[PDB]
Amino acid sequence: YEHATTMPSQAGISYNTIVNRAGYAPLPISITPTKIKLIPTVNLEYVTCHYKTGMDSPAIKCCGSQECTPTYRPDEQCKVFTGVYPFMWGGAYCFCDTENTQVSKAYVMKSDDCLADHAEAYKAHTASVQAFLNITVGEHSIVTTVYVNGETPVNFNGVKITAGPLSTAWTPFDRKIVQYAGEIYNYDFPEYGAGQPGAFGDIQSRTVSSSDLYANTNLVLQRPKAGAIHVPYTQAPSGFEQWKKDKAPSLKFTAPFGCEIYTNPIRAENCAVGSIPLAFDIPDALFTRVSETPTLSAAECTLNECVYSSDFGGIATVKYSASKSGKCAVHVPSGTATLKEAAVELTEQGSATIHFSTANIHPEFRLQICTSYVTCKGDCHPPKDHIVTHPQYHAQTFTAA
Amino acid sequence: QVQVQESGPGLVKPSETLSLTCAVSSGSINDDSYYWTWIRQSPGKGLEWLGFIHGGTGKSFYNPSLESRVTISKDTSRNQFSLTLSSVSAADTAVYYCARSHFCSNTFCYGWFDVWGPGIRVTVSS
Amino acid sequence: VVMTQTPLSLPITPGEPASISCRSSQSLLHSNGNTYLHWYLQKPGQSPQLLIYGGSNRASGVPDRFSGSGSGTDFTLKISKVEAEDVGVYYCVQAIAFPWTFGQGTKVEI
Amino acid sequence: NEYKLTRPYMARCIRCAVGSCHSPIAIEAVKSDGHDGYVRLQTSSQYGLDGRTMRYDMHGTIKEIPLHQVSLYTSRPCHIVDGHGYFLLARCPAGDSITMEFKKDSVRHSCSVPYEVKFNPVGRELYTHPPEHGVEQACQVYAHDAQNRGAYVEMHLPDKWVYNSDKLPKAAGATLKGKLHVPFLLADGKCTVPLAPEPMITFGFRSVSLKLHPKNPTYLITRQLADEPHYTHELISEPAVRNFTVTEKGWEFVWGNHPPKRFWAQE
Amino acid sequence: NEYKLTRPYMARCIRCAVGSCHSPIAIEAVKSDGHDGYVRLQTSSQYGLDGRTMRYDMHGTIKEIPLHQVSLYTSRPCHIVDGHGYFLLARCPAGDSITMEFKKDSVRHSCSVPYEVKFNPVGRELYTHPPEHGVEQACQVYAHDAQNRGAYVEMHLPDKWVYNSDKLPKAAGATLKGKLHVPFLLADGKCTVPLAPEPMITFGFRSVSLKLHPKNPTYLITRQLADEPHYTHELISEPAVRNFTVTEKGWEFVWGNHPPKRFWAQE
Repeated sequence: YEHATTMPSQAGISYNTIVNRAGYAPLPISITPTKIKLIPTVNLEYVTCHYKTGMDSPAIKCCGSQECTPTYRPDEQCKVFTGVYPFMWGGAYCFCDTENTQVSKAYVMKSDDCLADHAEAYKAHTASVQAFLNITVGEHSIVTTVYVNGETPVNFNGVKITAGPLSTAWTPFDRKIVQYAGEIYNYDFPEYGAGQPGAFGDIQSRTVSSSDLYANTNLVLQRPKAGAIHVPYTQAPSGFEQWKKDKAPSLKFTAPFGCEIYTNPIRAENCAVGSIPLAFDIPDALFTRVSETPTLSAAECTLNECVYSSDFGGIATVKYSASKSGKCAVHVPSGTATLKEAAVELTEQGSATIHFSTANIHPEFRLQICTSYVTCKGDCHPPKDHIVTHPQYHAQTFTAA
Repeated sequence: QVQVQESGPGLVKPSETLSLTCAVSSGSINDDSYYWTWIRQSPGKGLEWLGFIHGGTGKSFYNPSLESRVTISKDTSRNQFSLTLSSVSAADTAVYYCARSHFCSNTFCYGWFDVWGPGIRVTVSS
Repeated sequence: VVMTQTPLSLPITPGEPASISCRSSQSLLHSNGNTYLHWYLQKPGQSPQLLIYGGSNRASGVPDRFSGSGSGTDFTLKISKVEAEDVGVYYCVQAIAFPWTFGQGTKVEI
Repeated sequence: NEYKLTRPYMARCIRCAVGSCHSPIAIEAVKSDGHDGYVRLQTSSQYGLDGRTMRYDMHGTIKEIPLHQVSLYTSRPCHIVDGHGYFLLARCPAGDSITMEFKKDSVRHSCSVPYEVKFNPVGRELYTHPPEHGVEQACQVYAHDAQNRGAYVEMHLPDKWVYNSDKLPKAAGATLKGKLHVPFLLADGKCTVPLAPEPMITFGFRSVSLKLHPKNPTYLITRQLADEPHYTHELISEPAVRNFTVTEKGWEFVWGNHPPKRFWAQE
Repeated sequence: NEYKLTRPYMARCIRCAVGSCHSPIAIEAVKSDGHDGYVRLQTSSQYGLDGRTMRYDMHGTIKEIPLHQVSLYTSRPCHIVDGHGYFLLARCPAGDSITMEFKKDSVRHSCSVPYEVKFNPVGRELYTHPPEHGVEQACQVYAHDAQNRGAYVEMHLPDKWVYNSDKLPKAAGATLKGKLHVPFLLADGKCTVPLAPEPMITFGFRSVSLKLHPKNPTYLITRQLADEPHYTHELISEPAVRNFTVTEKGWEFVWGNHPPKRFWAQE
């Protein structure tokens, strides 16, 4: 038999529904999401890290005349200077006053530490939503992982369960993502070949172990001073450092719907948003009729102690006289309450207690045992602590008074 | 996975400060959960334990019989591992080995040592 | 601390089980529920590899042709079916109190 | 091998303790980008075994001092952890210079260099000296392995090899070049980050009140668990009272290196 | 006794010139809450007469250096003043740490600890190093007398006594306790505080104009002498020109460590 229910995407919380056929006995379905994931499709664009201004040595000639050999290093500058290494007692041990010639060459390579201090730039799309469930469909216990694309079913003991789609189509992960030290940031990183100096992207390798990097670091070879041999250069500060010391906080500290962002398997776990639909196909075997269950019993409910808190405040008490001393399903078809359990155990001619939650000052909720519609009614005292750490176990309609 | 070799001289003259070493070939000495040991074998005596030391938080542990004259040390700069035995004797002619210990997530790593090096013979002779 | 291994040697022809015993001075059981015992296999020309620790715990890259057990001080290493490559020496080994003393060595050959 | 194959050079320093000179302890490179104050230096000396000493060059004759007579400082002193090849590893605080010096049997020799050693604390309690005890987080620290992880630097024959420095020219006989490993790489690990005092949390109707008494500048990160995050991110050094509104949806609270706490109201 | 019965110990310091280890020169306590830079330290090593020496614990054996080889530094070097027991009195400036160190034959020993040494200037001219000359106010500085004043700290046998430290555990045989005195308590006295330059005071119709030319940050405290005081507190470093209104009810002010001056207007 088929059933089309809806589950608020919110981990840690149970969902106790029932399947009640017009002639056969009920079936409690307790499904509890332990984790609910949100995994984007990540496509690499480039990587980045600090730079290291490599400095090929001076090529000096005394009373000389040099020429630059064009090399193709990243941001390969090159120049020739005249006059700067004047006489003996002038560093280069040259004889001359002018027409001594230096050739300087400075390139920009990636740091020696770029294997384990580097940011990864990413383009995201196409969230492949996913989840972990703890499931009980007719006295079973399963810890299955589930995709909530509506084409990938699971099967336990004859049942077929299919979850999704349309989990509100939301993502926190913007189109442009940066990964660094486990933290994820929504930065508008420039493409491979548009990176400017003093910004994230001054060094751009396609991979961390590619053969070519792009360096736009604003390097300008300068003129040396006598006294000793050297190669000067004015260069910009790295944009890695500057993004680092001025970045905003991470997406784990700026995400809405309470998302928890995680690592290289980029994912937003536990986003309290949307509702995942569940579609069932239950067989008739684990669907037994009444003849092995207790039945109508002249039951009467009372609401002993009610508080309209976020948690299981209320206690209901049902006084019955039933045939068999066994098990019954329990449920409230309305959103006027939410019960802890799905399985009550009726004795022969006793009473039974039911811990539940609710949000109304005047509850009147159609409580159910195996086939009966008992009706609890009462009043609810207000609560004792108006900040808690246990989230909502009810529905919150406009039903205060 | 983690090869180990051993070095040091042979015929050390009696009544002197003997010394040996041992390298960690393709492996970590500065790691926790592994301790490094020194073990000798004398002819007809059977094997014998001397001492060890932990990699990280490297404080040593010796045998009280020759604690007066045994010393184990370490050099992270070379990833090497050492032994210095003062005031040698005649019966100390033995084969010296150095050993690694298993990942000590349990109290079974005590004594439960693993990948070795070949060995170094030491004949305190003239 | 002192520990005796029995017998000194053990001749055998293959296709049979075997059993070797070790008597330790003090009870090698510990208050934390652990029998500290190790059994080293020494082949000819190599350093001691292992078969059975903990009194009854096998090693990782070991065949299933072994077992062991014991109580407090009287411990037994049992072999199931001896092969040709089992020739060497067995060492009983102790670790609960310094020194980490080892066994005298039971020589095994066909 | 390095120490049995290479040779150190003399090179230009700004301040050789009396203006400039050609210094045996020239500083080619300084790296202070790791977290907890480790710096890596690339000198014009070598550090070998014969047992950790410093071999330097002085007018052809190659010299030798121990490593304990060497002394380097930025704004306070430092503590040499290790030396290997041309490179050196230390524990230095922040300053606008690195200086190094030793003393033979006469006037001292030194070299200073403007490189901004930067203390880069770990976590959300900005500190200046690292803590006795605390929680433990990821930290990339200039490691103590002198083993070849993949980095390299170039060098050449001019009898012995010498670094391809910007403070020395290039011969014309033959560029017999070669590459030697950069030790003291930046590796992962676990470092002990501090733990601020427990925040005082006074409730109220859809309101949290936060009395905070920090030992050091601690970041505070608060947001909501709703469609509109409202993320507040402030550095706090003085004692403070910060009040926030907390709906039935949620309100997340992160004080320093503590874990995240969550609160939501009820009628 | 006095004392001849105690023993030093080894203990955890964060930093010991190679990472962490057990240190002879740990720092259990630092107190820096006096006025003119005095700090008291409490270590894992003793100070006595056999002349002023330092008996430290090391791997069972007991050692002895003098107290001219010891060196402690926070951000600038310190100058030890005295030592007694496990305690030490110094003149240290402000920093964010206390390091301490020395050197036997070849090894250097160190211990650094994060404590916020602070220079708490006396008076109303916030200085950093005290002046050559000035007026004399009331100060409390960690004194040099080592007599028994009333302060005590605990210790015990495990042959010799040992401090009841957080970094040593407790014995189970017998808790034979006792108490020993802390010298160098914070006592009163008279200290020399700088005197700012003379303020220039131009007159005007029911007004005063103060031209102020300070050498260092200084408090200007003005009030009216009437039912509505209007107290103006300011810290002043730049040369300033502040104009105040002055009635027949009166107006007084205070410039740094000067006395209060009362001005009164008329028609």
